[PDB]
Amino acid sequence: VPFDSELGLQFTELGPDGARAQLDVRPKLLQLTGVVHGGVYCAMIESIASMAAFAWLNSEGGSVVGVNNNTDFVRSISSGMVYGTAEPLHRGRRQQLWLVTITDDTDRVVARGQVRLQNLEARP
Amino acid sequence: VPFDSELGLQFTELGPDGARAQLDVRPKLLQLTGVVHGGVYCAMIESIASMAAFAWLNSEGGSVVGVNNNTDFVRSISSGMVYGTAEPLHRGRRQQLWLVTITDDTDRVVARGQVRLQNLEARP
Ligand SMILES: [Cl-]
Ligand SMILES: [Cl-]
Ligand SMILES: [Cl-]
Ligand SMILES: [Cl-]
Repeated sequence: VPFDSELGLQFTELGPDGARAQLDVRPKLLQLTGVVHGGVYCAMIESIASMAAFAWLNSEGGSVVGVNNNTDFVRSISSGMVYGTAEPLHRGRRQQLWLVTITDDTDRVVARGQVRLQNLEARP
Repeated sequence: VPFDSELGLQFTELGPDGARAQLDVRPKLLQLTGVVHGGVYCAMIESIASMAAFAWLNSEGGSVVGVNNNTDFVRSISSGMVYGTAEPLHRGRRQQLWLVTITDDTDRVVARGQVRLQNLEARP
């Protein structure tokens, strides 16, 4: 996934019930006060949820497209690894809703978000 | 802003009533299927809103911290420039709420989001 490469996002788990991925906080990922740019977490949340959603749909099949990403920012950090896990809230014919929670290396939540996706049909 | 440099985000307007910025969609900003990673728009929305919010607060003053970013994805594109504008929804003592709308080079909306920020006090 191109943008994931820029983030340094690396997946550790991926399947129909969820996904997990991680990245190292680096200086290029910060904002002006030297803490993580919120966009990084929004992006992490989007990636992890979308990959889980695709895995589930294809476990008739098809593709997925994001329609809403709603992220709450909890705690400001400046370095170390962050870790996200996606868990399912709704998985149906038309849409899916996934929760992604990002923690730091002290198991404190730094961000948490929900991603709503549309399922798109495949050619039969 | 370090992460804005990674995005290629360049501001054109910044003041108390809003901000505007723009980036070129490049291959590094794409996801699996060759369209813009939703995270990019999330991040754009976060940056433009936060800078508008900081400008308004300092027009006692202080700093700002994001607490929620809620972005709707509207249209998938693969190239060209995108342009965001922040408009104010609420600006008060404790919090701000900003709307950011992202358009492409045909003036179609590609993403739209609202960012909720906390105002943080300064040393008097
Ligand atoms: Cl994996
Ligand atoms: Cl639908
Ligand atoms: Cl400017
Ligand atoms: Cl508050």
